[PDB]
Amino acid sequence: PTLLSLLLEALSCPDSVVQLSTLSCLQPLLLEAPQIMSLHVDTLVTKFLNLSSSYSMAVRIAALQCMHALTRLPTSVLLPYKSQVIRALAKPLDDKKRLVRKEAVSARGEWFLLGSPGS
Amino acid sequence: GRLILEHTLQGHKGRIWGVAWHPKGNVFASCGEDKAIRIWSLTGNTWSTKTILSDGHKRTIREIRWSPCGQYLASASFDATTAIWSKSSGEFECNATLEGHENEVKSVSWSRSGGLLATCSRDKSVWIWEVAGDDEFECAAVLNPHTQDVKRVVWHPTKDILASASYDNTIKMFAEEPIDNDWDCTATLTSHTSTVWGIDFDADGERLVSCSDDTTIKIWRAYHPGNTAGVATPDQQTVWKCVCTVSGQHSRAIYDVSWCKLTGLIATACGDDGIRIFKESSDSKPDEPTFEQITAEEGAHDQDVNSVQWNPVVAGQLISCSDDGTIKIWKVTE
Amino acid sequence: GRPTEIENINPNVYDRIKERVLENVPDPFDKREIFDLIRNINDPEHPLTLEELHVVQEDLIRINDSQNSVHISFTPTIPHCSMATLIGLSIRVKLLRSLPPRFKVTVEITPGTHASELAVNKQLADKERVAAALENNHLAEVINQCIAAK
Ligand SMILES: [K+]
Repeated sequence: PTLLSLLLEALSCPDSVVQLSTLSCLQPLLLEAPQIMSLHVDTLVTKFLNLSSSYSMAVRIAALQCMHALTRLPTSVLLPYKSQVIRALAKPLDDKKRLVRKEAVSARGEWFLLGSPGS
Repeated sequence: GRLILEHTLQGHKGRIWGVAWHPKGNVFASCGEDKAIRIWSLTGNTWSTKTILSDGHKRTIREIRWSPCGQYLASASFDATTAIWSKSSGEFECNATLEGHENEVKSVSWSRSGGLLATCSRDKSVWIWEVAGDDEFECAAVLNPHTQDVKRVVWHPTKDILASASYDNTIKMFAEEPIDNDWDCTATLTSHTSTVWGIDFDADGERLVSCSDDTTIKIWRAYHPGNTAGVATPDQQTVWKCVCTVSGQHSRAIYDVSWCKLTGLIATACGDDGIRIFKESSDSKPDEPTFEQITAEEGAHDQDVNSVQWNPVVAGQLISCSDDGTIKIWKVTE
Repeated sequence: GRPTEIENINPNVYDRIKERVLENVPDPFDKREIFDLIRNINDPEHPLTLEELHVVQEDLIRINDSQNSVHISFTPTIPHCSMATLIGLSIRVKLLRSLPPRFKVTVEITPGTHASELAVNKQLADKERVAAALENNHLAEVINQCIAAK
């Protein structure tokens, strides 16, 4: 299969090293190839949210940074997820570590601006 | 006493502002931030949404209120309109729309007779409408006595008296003179130090609860001329007096209060996420009544409790909604 | 309301302190973290942050993580600032989006720094009027300009 399918399937791998590994590849793809990444929004949103509640602090951070990077995709395809993401990202706002809470604030704040009067 | 949680419902998306029991007590409706009204029917032991009303309002729906007949439902929303929904075809559709308010409409209420409808808005005004039919609505009076945002309008249970709570820390009564044929303000109730959020009459209608932003609830008694106590009204109209003030029971603003017409119990929806039940003392005097908190659920919701409403058919059954997006039905046992 | 009697201690509190008796270490919310949330909010009219205008200050922030309470005191640039409510509203929206919903936020004008502080404080404390204000598209757009991070 394609490397993209292997990167997506790596998000379900129980090993934290594999999760940090694939997340470091997915974030630049979300920022530089948003039109292609938009096909897999449903599995991207789902798996990123699951990884934001992992035992590893580094995984939770990387997962939320991808949630922030997701906002670079076309807004018209993110809006059907905007409500559940803002509800889901409320939990990492109360995470036990400052470093991950900071990323949760940053990611959730950009999801508030999707349906924004400003362009 | 004990407060028992029976059901938790999460139909809406976002904060949920208002809930109201149908006069049959087997159905309720709810409105919220999602700009939609959900009608909930009870089948067996589970509550479920039978119909979803959307596109009726462009902005948030603050309150919904059932007709005394129970046929049709009215909703006050922030889009400066008050929509009328009707199930004439076996399904609910919006037949009429009441416009006129300058700003967001905060509250609706139906009179005992069912032919009078009252609304209030952020434009400091209180409107009264006349219902000659489902195809006809006529504005009866436009009142601007309140100096600030008017929070709630509630009708008298036995008579056609209107009560309004406002951001100006006051409550106002409205009665129409028979010779004058025009609506007018009866009296002004000034004991709260902050925004008066909710008001509800007792069973007979000679008393009144009011909850406010000052973290207190107050009991108001109606004094007609010739009272034994000696209170005199310079005008012919009746005067209300603060005969009881409960303080220190709530940590934050109290957004709603409901006085049951079956049990006489009082429930409060507070900003500290807590529902508290008050009952009048057995030996409480009619000029200085004493109310005691019999039970409470400090963790009733995860966020602010927005509304509480007793069930007119089922005695001791309470419903509530919150900013956490949940509707919870409770059962209190004295 | 009334303070707990000095002779009594709440059981849920006592157990919760004993629960805390038993990396993985949790990081409490502190004044610095809240200050970092509001210090870079832009002034609606000037190319400066609320920190640079001393509108928000770290020692004007009070917070208790355990008691789920945050208090914000902001000082308007002038005693008759016609933007005091807008500025205070921008602080609420940022904190409303950035803080867990368990936190009850109070945003008030620093005492004696504005002529209409009581009236302004009452508006910002009214969650219904705050909610209705955010449904104003022009108002929410101006707030988003102040809340934007760049
Ligand atoms: K976008």
